[PDB]
Amino acid sequence: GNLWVTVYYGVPVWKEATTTLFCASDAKAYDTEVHNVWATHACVPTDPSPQELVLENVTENFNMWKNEMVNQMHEDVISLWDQSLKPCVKLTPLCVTLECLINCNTSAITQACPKVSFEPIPIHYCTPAGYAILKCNDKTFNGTGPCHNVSTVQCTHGIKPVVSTQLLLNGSLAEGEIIIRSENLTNNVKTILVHLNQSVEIVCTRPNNNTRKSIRIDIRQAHCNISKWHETLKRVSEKLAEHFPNKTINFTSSSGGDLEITTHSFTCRGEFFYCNTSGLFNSTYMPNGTYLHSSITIPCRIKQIINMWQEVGRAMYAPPIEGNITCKSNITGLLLVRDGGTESNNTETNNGGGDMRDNWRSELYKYKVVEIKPLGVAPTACKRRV
Amino acid sequence: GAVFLGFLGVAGSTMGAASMTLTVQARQLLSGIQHLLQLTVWGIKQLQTRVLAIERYLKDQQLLGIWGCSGKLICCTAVPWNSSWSNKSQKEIWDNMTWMQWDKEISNYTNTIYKLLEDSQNQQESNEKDLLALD
Amino acid sequence: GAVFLGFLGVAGSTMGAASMTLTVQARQLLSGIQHLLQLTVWGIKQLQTRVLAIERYLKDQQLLGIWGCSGKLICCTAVPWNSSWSNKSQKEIWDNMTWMQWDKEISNYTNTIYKLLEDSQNQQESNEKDLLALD
Amino acid sequence: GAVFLGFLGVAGSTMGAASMTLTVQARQLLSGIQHLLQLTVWGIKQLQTRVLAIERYLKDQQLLGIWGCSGKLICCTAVPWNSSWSNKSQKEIWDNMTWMQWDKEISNYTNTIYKLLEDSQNQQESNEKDLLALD
Ligand SMILES: *[C@@H]1O[C@H](CO)[C@@H](O)[C@H](O)[C@H]1NC(C)=O
Ligand SMILES: *[C@@H]1O[C@H](CO)[C@@H](O)[C@H](O)[C@H]1NC(C)=O
Ligand SMILES: *[C@@H]1O[C@H](CO)[C@@H](O)[C@H](O)[C@H]1NC(C)=O
Ligand SMILES: *[C@@H]1O[C@H](CO)[C@@H](O)[C@H](O)[C@H]1NC(C)=O
Ligand SMILES: *[C@@H]1O[C@H](CO)[C@@H](O)[C@H](O)[C@H]1NC(C)=O
Ligand SMILES: *[C@@H]1O[C@H](CO)[C@@H](O)[C@H](O)[C@H]1NC(C)=O
Ligand SMILES: *[C@@H]1O[C@H](CO)[C@@H](O)[C@H](O)[C@H]1NC(C)=O
Ligand SMILES: *[C@@H]1O[C@H](CO)[C@@H](O)[C@H](O)[C@H]1NC(C)=O
Ligand SMILES: *[C@@H]1O[C@H](CO)[C@@H](O)[C@H](O)[C@H]1NC(C)=O
Ligand SMILES: *[C@@H]1O[C@H](CO)[C@@H](O)[C@H](O)[C@H]1NC(C)=O
Ligand SMILES: *[C@@H]1O[C@H](CO)[C@@H](O)[C@H](O)[C@H]1NC(C)=O
Ligand SMILES: *[C@@H]1O[C@H](CO)[C@@H](O)[C@H](O)[C@H]1NC(C)=O
Ligand SMILES: *[C@@H]1O[C@H](CO)[C@@H](O)[C@H](O)[C@H]1NC(C)=O
Ligand SMILES: *[C@@H]1O[C@H](CO)[C@@H](O)[C@H](O)[C@H]1NC(C)=O
Ligand SMILES: *[C@@H]1O[C@H](CO)[C@@H](O)[C@H](O)[C@H]1NC(C)=O
Ligand SMILES: *[C@@H]1O[C@H](CO)[C@@H](O)[C@H](O)[C@H]1NC(C)=O
Repeated sequence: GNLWVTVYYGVPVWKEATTTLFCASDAKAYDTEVHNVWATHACVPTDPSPQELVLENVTENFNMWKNEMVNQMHEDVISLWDQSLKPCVKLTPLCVTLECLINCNTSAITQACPKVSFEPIPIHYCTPAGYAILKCNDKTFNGTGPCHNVSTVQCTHGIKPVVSTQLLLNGSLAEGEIIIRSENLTNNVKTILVHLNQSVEIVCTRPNNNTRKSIRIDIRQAHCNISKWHETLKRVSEKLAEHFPNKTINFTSSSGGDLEITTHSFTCRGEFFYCNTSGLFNSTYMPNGTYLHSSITIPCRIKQIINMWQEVGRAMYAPPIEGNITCKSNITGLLLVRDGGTESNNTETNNGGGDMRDNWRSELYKYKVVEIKPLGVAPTACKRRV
Repeated sequence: GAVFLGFLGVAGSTMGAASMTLTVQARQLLSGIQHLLQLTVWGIKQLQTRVLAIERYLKDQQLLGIWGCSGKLICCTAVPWNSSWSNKSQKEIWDNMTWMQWDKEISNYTNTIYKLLEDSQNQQESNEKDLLALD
Repeated sequence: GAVFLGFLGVAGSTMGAASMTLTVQARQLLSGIQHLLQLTVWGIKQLQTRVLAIERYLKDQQLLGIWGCSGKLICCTAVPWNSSWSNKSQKEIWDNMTWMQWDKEISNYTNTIYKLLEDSQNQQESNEKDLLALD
Repeated sequence: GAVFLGFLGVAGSTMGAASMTLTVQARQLLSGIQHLLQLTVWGIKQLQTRVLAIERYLKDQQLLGIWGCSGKLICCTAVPWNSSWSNKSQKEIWDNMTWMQWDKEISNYTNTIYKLLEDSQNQQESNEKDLLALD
């Protein structure tokens, strides 16, 4: 016959929004470790009732680059880092519009800079009311793909606060296997990301061993006796080939520049360990790798005058501690883009990452924040008296 | 539904599932038959949420008012549907498009329906007076 | 009623007493016409109670929803009584068995009534569609 | 309206203004699309207000119950007006006597209206039974 409308309440329909979310973060509120200091001051001890009420046959495109929840975590972290980390003398730049003399005059900013500590907190993200944080048990997606056997949460899972480049420390791991994240193969900047389904050992020790500080008118010299690993890189290459089929697989070019994009740059003693492109960056893949063959060696050392991943401009940290440091880790994956172009003939090379908005997005492809739209419309044969 | 609210179904469960978990949420909550010196602030932040829950809860649970079914959990409106809007029948409807991927199909009529609904509410007011114009 | 809630009567007062103190609670709240450094924590604990009051308040004051009279304070259902349940008439009913000792007399139909009540709600939904199947 | 509540108009704006800002409060909140060691106590005192807001909110937003439109924001009663009460028509009414100076004109019928309103509610209950005395 004819068709008429109904509308009703509460019928889980969670269209998009990406608003503020609150943390769930069990600090100690006692340890001087600034991680927990922030995790309690501006963050809150944990939520004990998360209910992953698993989805049925959803089809939702957990597009991992339209999730401003990730930007929100980003800005939360940038908020964390600065009362966390104390730059002695920050030389940040500025100009005020004057068409070409835009007054880019170096703004020096002095402060006080002692040490505290560094130890991540798996924080979690918590939708506001009427909002639901869709998760994803599938992780593949090609980058953009749903998940059958996941659903909502109340607060999220642990997403820690350490930052590093192409390779993390003390951080997440990968759930099922190694998958990748990108799109079109015409020009290919489109940074690719892998989550590596095993762990790896990275450990740097330096008790004193170098009492003599300078060389001329070494303590900053750090030797990272690590491991050996390689087979995870074989899984690396086999994946790469599964997406780069007919070509071999190199890296072949770490051009350089600002140290933080190329070198393994990771946070320990508040500072980082900066070496060249000599290590583990080399092998080619036609059906074999190209390297060789406990804590043996790899030479990544510390600097002091760093750049910020946060806002452009330098920073000037403190002289280090006498020695006896160590940091372990559990690599979740890696950060890579083809060193591509059009000069190339049938060898293929991947090459590097320094944008956090993905550095903490190999952990949030699942999380899609939504409101509720619990008012719903549908057809019936419902109409009133005349 | 991940929170004090959204409590009439589970995600991924398609429509019919949530629609019926309505009544069982009812029937399941019907009978009822370390603490740190700065746990203060967590309790505090814990507070808002619940209030805001009720607040929003009402805030449009209220303004189901002009929609003629405030307070409750289940409307049935009185409007003629536009097959141009979804053109689907309860069978696939309730069993498919696990709502989150349901309403995006109609992400635009979001306010046209509020339009027609408050419109028919005023329609009822008009007929009430027409009917009362004699006795 | 000893608390922010239970506010529609006094204990020992039999039914009719509480039932009528309903309206006078209404009419009585209608017009409206030392502090220690750790009093903090008492205020704190004082807080919950009031929230939880509203929370439960709604929580089924809400789920009077499926019972067709949420929000309000007084239902009248639409079900046929089972003399097997109490077999009493308003006279002794309201004047005796000061409720606390009233409902124990029917401590078992506690959910049979919710049964029949939500059942008649769905009955109404069914008749609404029967009636709308033509116009 | 200076607070979480009184949210259906602005002072000095006469009646029609506030009456219509009702629906736009609805439509505006529909889509949604230093900290000192003793900031504790301010948050604390900040708390009450919001609760009490909901509390009073309901507390008679509730007892619009016996008034037959609890929960909602807009009644229409069913009583015969006494021109002895205001003797004004919507034109000047809504456009003048910016309410604060409106109701003082009727500062006395404040409870006579509640009288007649709950009275007509009981009138409805009486007619419901009259009508049901046969079927
Ligand atoms: C290129 O790749 C395909 C598989 O995609 C393979 O069958 C083919 O043999 C390759 N080309 C050559 C020259 O082997
Ligand atoms: C809905 O259908 C009616 C007639 O069936 C028509 O008058 C109206 O314009 C339609 N509305 C939309 C939005 O399609
Ligand atoms: C729309 O509904 C009509 C109803 O007769 C049906 O014939 C048609 O196939 C439907 N089309 C789509 C695209 O749903
Ligand atoms: C829901 O969709 C699936 C696949 O599209 C189909 O097999 C199933 O029959 C649909 N449900 C209904 C009730 O038609
Ligand atoms: C969705 O598919 C699953 C597959 O097991 C099935 O159990 C379920 O019934 C389907 N959804 C609905 C609403 O039936
Ligand atoms: C339906 O909603 C979508 C949501 O983006 C919108 O793009 C589209 O224009 C709407 N339909 C029409 C006919 O405009
Ligand atoms: C309780 O007993 C007293 C006797 O002093 C009587 O006045 C009162 O009416 C009784 N309560 C009820 C509810 O009848
Ligand atoms: C309740 O009463 C109805 C009719 O009066 C009867 O059919 C039903 O069996 C009764 N149930 C009980 C439990 O007495
Ligand atoms: C039960 O109800 C009947 C109704 O006729 C009445 O006669 C009888 O006294 C009642 N018995 C009991 C035990 O309440
Ligand atoms: C209440 O019970 C007492 C004795 O238990 C009796 O005297 C009284 O009449 C009863 N109430 C009514 C209204 O009959
Ligand atoms: C009524 O409730 C009591 C509760 O103890 C129970 O023992 C009794 O069996 C119930 N009535 C019937 C007829 O079972
Ligand atoms: C109050 O007077 C102003 C003139 O300053 C006028 O704009 C406004 O309309 C008046 N208020 C109302 C509610 O009309
Ligand atoms: C109110 O009006 C009714 C009839 O319109 C009349 O019977 C009654 O006396 C009036 N009362 C007052 C106070 O004006
Ligand atoms: C009172 O109402 C009558 C009704 O016709 C009207 O003529 C008269 O002007 C009104 N007087 C006042 C003071 O409102
Ligand atoms: C309100 O009063 C003013 C002055 O008395 C007048 O100009 C205005 O027209 C009145 N409002 C209406 C709707 O007549
Ligand atoms: C109307 O209210 C005023 C308020 O001051 C009061 O003085 C007056 O007596 C009331 N009207 C009548 C007729 O009593």
